[PDB]
Amino acid sequence: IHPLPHKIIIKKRKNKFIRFQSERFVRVKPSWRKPRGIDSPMRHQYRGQRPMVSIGYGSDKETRFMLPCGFFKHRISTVHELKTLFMNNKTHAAQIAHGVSARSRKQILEEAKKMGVRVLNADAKLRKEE
Amino acid sequence: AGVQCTAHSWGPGRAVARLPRKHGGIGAYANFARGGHMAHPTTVIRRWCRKVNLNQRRYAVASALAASANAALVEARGHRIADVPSIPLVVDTDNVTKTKDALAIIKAVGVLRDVERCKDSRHIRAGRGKMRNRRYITRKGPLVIYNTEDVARGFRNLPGVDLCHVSSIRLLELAPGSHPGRLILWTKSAFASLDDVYAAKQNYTLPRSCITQTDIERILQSDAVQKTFVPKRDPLVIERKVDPFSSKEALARLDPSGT
Amino acid sequence: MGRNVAFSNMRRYKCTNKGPNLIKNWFNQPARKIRRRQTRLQKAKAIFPCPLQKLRPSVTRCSQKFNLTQRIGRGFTLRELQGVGLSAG
Amino acid sequence: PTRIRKSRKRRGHRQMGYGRVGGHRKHPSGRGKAGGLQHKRTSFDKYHPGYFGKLGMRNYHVRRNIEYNPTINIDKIWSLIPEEQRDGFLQRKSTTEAPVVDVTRFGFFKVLGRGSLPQCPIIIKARYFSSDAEKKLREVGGVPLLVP
Amino acid sequence: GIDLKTGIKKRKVERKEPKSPNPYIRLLHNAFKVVYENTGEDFTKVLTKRLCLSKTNRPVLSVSRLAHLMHKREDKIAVVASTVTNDERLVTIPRMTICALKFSATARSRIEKAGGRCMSFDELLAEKPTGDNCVLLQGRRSCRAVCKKFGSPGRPNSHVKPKGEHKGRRGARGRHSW
Amino acid sequence: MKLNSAVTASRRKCRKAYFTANAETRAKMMSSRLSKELRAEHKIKTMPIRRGDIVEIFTGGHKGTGKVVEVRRRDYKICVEGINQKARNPEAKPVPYPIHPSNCIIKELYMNGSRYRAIKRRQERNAERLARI
RNA sequence: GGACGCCCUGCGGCCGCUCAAAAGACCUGAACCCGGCCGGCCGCCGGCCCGCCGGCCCCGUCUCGAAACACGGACCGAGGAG
RNA sequence: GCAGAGGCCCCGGGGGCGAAGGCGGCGCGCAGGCCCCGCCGGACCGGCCUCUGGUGCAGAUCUCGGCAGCAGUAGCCGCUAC
Repeated sequence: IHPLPHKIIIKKRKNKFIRFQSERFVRVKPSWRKPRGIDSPMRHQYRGQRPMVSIGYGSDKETRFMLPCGFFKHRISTVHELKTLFMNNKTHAAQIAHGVSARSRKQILEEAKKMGVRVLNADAKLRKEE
Repeated sequence: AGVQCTAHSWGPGRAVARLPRKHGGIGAYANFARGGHMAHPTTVIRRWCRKVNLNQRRYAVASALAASANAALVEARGHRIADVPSIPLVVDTDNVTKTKDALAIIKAVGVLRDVERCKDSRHIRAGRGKMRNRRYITRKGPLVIYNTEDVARGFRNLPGVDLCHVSSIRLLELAPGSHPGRLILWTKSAFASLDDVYAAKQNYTLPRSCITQTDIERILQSDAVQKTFVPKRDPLVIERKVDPFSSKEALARLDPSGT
Repeated sequence: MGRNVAFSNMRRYKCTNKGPNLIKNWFNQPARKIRRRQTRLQKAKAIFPCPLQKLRPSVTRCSQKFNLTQRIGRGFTLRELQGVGLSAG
Repeated sequence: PTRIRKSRKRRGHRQMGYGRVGGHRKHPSGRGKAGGLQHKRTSFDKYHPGYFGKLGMRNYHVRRNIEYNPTINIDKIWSLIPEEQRDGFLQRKSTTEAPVVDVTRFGFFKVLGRGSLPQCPIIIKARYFSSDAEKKLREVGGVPLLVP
Repeated sequence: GIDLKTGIKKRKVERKEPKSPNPYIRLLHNAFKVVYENTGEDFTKVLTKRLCLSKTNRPVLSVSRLAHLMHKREDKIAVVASTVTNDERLVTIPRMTICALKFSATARSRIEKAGGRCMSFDELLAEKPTGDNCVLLQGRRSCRAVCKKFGSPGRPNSHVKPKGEHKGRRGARGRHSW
Repeated sequence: MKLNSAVTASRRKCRKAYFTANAETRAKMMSSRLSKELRAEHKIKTMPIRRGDIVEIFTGGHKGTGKVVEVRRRDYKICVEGINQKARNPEAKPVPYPIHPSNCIIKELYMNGSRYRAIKRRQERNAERLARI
């Protein structure tokens, strides 16, 4: 339930890079699109404009993909699939998939408890006693 | 499709768009229009069949058969080979006309775990595949190549098992999924006639064998190659800038006398 | 776009959307072989001892390009027939 | 095929690689190889010399088989001899029993002399021969011969 | 911030790897590149790069070219990074050791019948990796028909030939025609 | 697999057959396993359901025994006697819960005279099959 | 395909009933838009407890050059072009 | 990222012990996007390799469907009259 010590995770931008003019219109969805217009204030990056997605914003390769608990995520759907986490994956942690039913989640969690593998969603679908 | 309507453009000056419109002004004959033709309609004149030269279509079968001889490739293709006594496996099997008897040979030769992994695999596929006569997907497993035997009647119903005559081996069966390594159960007659089939491939010489990756590591590790190896010159020590003036020791690396 | 391009000797498609139908698709190829085999098999059954093919002569392939090769020709001359003493009937 | 194509990577780019100032329009330069002597003269002269004009006597029906004359070379006569046969012929020399190669049978009509025959008498039977063929054939000791 | 365009002629791309799906070629390139890195010999550097070249760059050397090229040095092993094709025009082939990526069936038989050896790049790596008593030989790269038609036929100093039949007299009958 | 290419394995074509079948085909399609006592007696595994048949439903809701009183061919469902939907008020007509014929096993049959002949016709064809078809 | 009780002049309300569920004239039920309650004071970006300070013209488009008093675009969903 | 095909998913992938989808909220990714969680929903769904495309929208006086402000607005002023 405890990971390797690891180096402080630093995120260059907390916010999510909304597309330009996505607030003004519901039709423009907030998913980022490169600004590609002849007179686009966003592509000219004039003062006051939203920020632009670039590789400079990339996180440290060593701490990238790591979750706040200092663990990396492997999405498990079965007890055989707990063999990736079994092969000395002291760095990774297990997420059970959304499809997996509570019947199967109980079996997966017991195998994880024996292995010592940490399960991120260990309260999922645990509604009283079925 | 989309062109049985009679639509002509209303034109500029009616405050409408310029696309073809029918009698009431309903948009028509355009990819954007509802009921319009596709912009570039699919055609039956597409080339569906690609061309392969006999020599390469005979290299593919041979290389796939070579993968079958390789247990490591056969395990990677998803087959259960733990109990199979040898790979490649050759089993004497006089005509088997009964599925029960065929299964009894499969149980003895240790291919049964693979035949079961196919039976249990039967499921309903996701998508419109279900609607379009492709409802059930079963994992593919043993392949029974036969000659001078009626083993087909016996193994046909077994789930996941495909049967082919030596004379006409199929690459798609040999490499299901474009992955080499189908488990092949060879009947004594078929495996002992394999060299005859290739000999009767007329002017065909089997592709000459090449080296493997394991054999080139050994060859590289051989003393002759190692003797030629010369030790590389020692690398530069990059270090990092420091202010030499502040530290007596830092100046000493550059100015021993001054400090 | 240009540079050195050999020019095309292809002819422009005619009657593409209206006309006689100048496109022959060959999806009927696998099934034409089957139909033709069956017709031969049924004709063969109709005359079991008789061969499907009549004896036809050995004739020189026409032209100087194939002078020294022989091919099968439509039929025996009446002089060839008199060498074996057989009437045309 | 379609997935690994350039036009799939031009989505979101508007013009699709054809330019804002002049876009893809239908037939901007014309249809076909039209303009050869006018608007495209520079191309039809830079890369197509001889495109315009008439250059020779015209045969209304060329007879493709009277015209066909296949050729051999004094260098490839001995590759026509089967390999097992060729070695014995080479060592023996045998002016008495030298291998007659009827090139007509192998599909060739005229014997040219591109390279060099081995030094063994041969005898080559053909419809026609070059000058430096007969010179090379007769130096080796072989006799040029004509076959019906 | 930094003018780095005044005297720099720009990066030049080269084949640092073999684009071949063929496993054996990738396995040999890696094998000889490892030798070159450990032992910095020109023969292994030229071989490393020759393996990465494309099929058009690597032309066939015939058994009549190799015979002529190795006439003075029959002892030296003739290393070809393409295919040896037989020349039936050369009735008698001389005996030599040859190491090529491929050898045609006729060319494997002819050399073996002569008493020569058809070695392979793996046999070379095992026997003479650095290249002792070996010569790297190449086929004619301009032998390609496409190479012959590159240029501007119709220009006065082209000496090229037009792509296609043409069949007309303008520009073709002389420097003054047209 | 099926070697008679004349038959259809298309989901659409097969479903159309079920949904839009002639009555004579609908009746055979609506058939039920005979009890093991009747299987020994008549030597036939399944008979098409009639009106006067005592049947045991081994289904989930409405499992029970009853005599069929209505055969609804268009819905492909039969109504035994006894098995009915819960009634909102005691003073109301009982509504039979429609049960599939495949969900039930026959315990008694209406022998008639045609049913006796039909059991005989099938018995003869089954005997020929048992004699190595 | 809506038990029964209640209140209706009645329309119809209500309580609940049948059902696994109303799924109640119909599967799921989005966006636009709207009404009740319920906070808040108002767009984007950045800082901070978060309402103040600082930056911030309307995009697409041809165009030497568009916030343009150039053009198209009320809004939203689906379809829509190498 | 999408939709299909041929495979794989170590006792034979995940599913009424709840599929797809819808709605909110975390996490992860430079981002395209992905994952999970609660809720609604009520039968299907994929990850990976190889394969195929009628494969991704803000615009086109775009098509078709819905629908807003305007707006309880302009109007309901021929034929004498109740």
